[PDB]
Amino acid sequence: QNITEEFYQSTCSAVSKGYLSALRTGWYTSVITIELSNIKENKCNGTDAKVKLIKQELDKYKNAVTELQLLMFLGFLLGVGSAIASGVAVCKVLHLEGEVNKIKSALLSTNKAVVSLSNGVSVLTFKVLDLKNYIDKQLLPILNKQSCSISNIETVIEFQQKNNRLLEITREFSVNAGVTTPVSTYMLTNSELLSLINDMPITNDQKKLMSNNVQIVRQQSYSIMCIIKEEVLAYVVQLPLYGVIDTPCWKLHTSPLCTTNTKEGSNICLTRTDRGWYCDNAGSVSFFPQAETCKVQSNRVFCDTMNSLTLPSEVNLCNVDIFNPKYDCKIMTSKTDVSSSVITSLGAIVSCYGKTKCTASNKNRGIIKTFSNGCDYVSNKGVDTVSVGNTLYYVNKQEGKSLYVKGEPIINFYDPLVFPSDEFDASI
Amino acid sequence: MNSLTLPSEVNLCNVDIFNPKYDCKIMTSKTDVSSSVITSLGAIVSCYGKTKCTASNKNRGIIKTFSNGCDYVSNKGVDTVSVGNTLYYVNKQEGKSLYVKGEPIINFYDPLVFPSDEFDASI
Amino acid sequence: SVLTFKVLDLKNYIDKQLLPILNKQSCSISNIETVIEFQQKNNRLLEITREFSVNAGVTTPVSTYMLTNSELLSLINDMPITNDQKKLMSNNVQIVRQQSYSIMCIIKEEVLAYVVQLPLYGV
Amino acid sequence: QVQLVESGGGVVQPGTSLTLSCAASGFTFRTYAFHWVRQAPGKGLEWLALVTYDGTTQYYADSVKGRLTIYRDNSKNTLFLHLNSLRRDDTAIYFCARGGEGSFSWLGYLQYMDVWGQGTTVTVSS
Amino acid sequence: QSALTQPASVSGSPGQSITLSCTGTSSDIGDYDYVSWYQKYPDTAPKLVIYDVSERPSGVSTRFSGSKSGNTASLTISGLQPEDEADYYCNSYSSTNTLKFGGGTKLTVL
Amino acid sequence: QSALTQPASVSGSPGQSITLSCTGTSSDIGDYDYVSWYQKYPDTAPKLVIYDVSERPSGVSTRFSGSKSGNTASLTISGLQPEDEADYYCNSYSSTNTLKFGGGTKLTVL
Repeated sequence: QNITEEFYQSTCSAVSKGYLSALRTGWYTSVITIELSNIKENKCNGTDAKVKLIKQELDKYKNAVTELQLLMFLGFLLGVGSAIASGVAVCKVLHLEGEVNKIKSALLSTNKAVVSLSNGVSVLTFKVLDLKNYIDKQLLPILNKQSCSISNIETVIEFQQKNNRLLEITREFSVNAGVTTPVSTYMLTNSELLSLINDMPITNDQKKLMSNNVQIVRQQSYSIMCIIKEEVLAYVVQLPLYGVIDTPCWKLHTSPLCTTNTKEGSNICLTRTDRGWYCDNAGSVSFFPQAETCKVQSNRVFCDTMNSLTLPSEVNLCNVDIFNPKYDCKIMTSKTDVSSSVITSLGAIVSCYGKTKCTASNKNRGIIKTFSNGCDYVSNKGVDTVSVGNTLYYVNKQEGKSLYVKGEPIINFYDPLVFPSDEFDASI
Repeated sequence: MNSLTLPSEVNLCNVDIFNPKYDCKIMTSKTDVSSSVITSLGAIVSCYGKTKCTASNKNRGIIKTFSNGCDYVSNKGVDTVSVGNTLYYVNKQEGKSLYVKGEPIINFYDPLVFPSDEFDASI
Repeated sequence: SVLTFKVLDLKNYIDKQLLPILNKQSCSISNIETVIEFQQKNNRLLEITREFSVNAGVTTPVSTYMLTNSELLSLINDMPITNDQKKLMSNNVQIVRQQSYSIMCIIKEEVLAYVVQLPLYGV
Repeated sequence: QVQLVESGGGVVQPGTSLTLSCAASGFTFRTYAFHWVRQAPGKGLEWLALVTYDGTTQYYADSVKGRLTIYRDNSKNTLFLHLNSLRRDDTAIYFCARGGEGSFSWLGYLQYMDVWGQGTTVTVSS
Repeated sequence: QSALTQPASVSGSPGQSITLSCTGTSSDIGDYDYVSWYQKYPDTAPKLVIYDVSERPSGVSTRFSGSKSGNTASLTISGLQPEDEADYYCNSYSSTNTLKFGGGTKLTVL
Repeated sequence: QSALTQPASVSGSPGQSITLSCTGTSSDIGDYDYVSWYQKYPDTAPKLVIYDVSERPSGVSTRFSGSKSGNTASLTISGLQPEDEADYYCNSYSSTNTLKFGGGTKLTVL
């Protein structure tokens, strides 16, 4: 859209102003039901050829069902919390006597339903598969005949298509040990997810956002095994809610900033330690330092608020003017001077120091820019690759407008050698 | 394979923080940011400064408000906890928890003598 | 003298049920079942190779293609351990599946075999 | 001591949907399954309906499907019948039946007759 | 109403044998091996005497014998008794998810 | 003992042709393209003369010609020699994982 950033030379940092928050600040459970019947002994005589196939399929199905039965830089500042908390609570609710029977009875003929539980929670129940009807109307009458004589090769083949799911679901639940992330398409098909989205009690904007980005809401969801009593496989999906929608917010990148002293090892320098995302939620700001948790998709970010900071709203003031008596503006100081570079949304920041070649080149005319000293900026639509020392970075090539403001080397304000070389967590 | 062979005299430090028998490693700083953790049977909340704190449940709603200092809520009193603008779901599996009364150890020390420049230190 | 187990029997099937049919003059298999059950006796192998082409030799956790649940239960009751360890590590097959490693071994003489590293439980 | 006790019946005008009730005691009810048969004077037995554990799955007869509903309430250990649009040919005695051994829904496992009941007589007249 | 054909009545002297039968089709009685023979005295509830062609319940005398052949189920007795004057019904599973009863036969002694 | 039938004996003049054969069932010498023709002089071990229906090994004459038709395997020779008085056998693969020989024919020259 209008992705723009303003590189401030005061402290080497890129602020990619202009995005949309779409934060995730809510959990919504949903119960997905696979119905299945309990077969007795096979009661089929004669090996034949197709009878062997049916026997293998039924044996593997029973093995799957019995296996599933036998189943039942600011990172330190973040708090911790349980992610599977709503799913386990709903499962513990389902363990109560006379509860899954409500799920089965109420969901008799429709596919989707809304029911009540012991504690009064209204969750969405959805039948995903209908193995009961197929196994009690199309296979057992054929197999239970005396002198089993399967005359239809289709019998087995379509059976495969109606067994695969109940097989491979179990497969995943045997590998991930109960909970799976992300929810695979076997656990929830795309059309199934789309149908389930438009039944949640949420506003129209939330439905539009979460229906148009099914891949991301698939990546951020959880799954958990529940009771299997009364021959009804039930598992809880944890499709995330989306409280705040369409509030402008930004991403901040930092880089080292050191003096070019001739004497090696005597160039003290500080770097801002705030890399990550800042999103304007309510009258405060929500801060995500973990850049790996935040997901990006076409100007819209999707980030879990469970790992965040409730930072005060007066944080853009520190971003604009570093030296203000209104925010401590956390930093970290060291005497290590090693060439490095970062790749922001619309350009490349270079912080190479000392005897180390620095270059920026493109595939058209080759070498275009050479960096002398200090951290510098190259816009994305001027260059294609950047290189520091002996390593090569590919700058992002997505359209946008970038403006490179002029600043001053703030570390020259400080005395040549009074700084400590000890802190990973300090402030101005 | 990724463990520490810590000496058996570790429960004493756990019970009484100030004992001449163990280091009782700590890390101190001057950063004050609201945060909370979820234990096995409850929620610990350390919200500080001008930041709203709440503990609520799906039946009666808001039940407890934390004033200042770190506090604890048992799992079978609340269903969700919220600090600042973020919401945590407390564990909801049965158990018995007892909340002993202590004292704010930080008030024993001098108001400002601490270093705030370490990640690996002991008492 | 750790162990050894034969997980599949492609020898018998491919030397008694498929090659006699295919090696005939102008081979024209009329049995549609022939191919189909062949799929069931090939899938496993294919899938195994698939995993070994993605994780570059070592895989965590051991997928159920590598060892089916009943197979793991049968292999559990053979290793020389006490009854309590057998009961504990047999009743939590998903966890002991999550903590095991699978590695490539030799392939000579068409006896392609791999080493599973099911963890012990001392204390 | 396995025995079934019946309730309801009598003379019913054409139409006039009548709810019929069975009962049971002395044995586990939520495990076994039940079904319902009827017999008319001068004729034989005629399959009427079948219910497995709970209201999970219900099987109906070809000549009766649509006109009849059968369900069960395990809290009161009772079995209920609702038939509407009663015709002139429903004059008969209704019998409860107990069948099945385990938690199965396939009707093939559900044809056993371990016990029977006493039946209720229902007749229509004008 | 579809049903299963059975003889109207059969008569035999005490201490003799009968060959009662009921005929169906390829998808009922003649298959699925679920042939059942039920007793009925007047004014009394019916009882299960034979199930799954030849299998027998508890408390039944060994005089009965059930079998199936082609599309016909057959019941045979030995040593007829005066209390055998009753009604016989054959019940078996039909392919279209139903349990089909017979037409009823009357057994009398002379 | 199952085997492959062959003529008891054949006699030929020098420089002539014979068309001897051995017959079997479908899961036998018939088809499968595994016809083998094998030599035997008395007191000496057999030598390979024909394998794979019509193919011939190294260091052997091209005078022999083997073929198959329907359920029969046939051997023809041109330019008979006095040293051809010997025993002839046909070897073929039976579908039940076995390799069956023939009954043995005696070739003599006059």
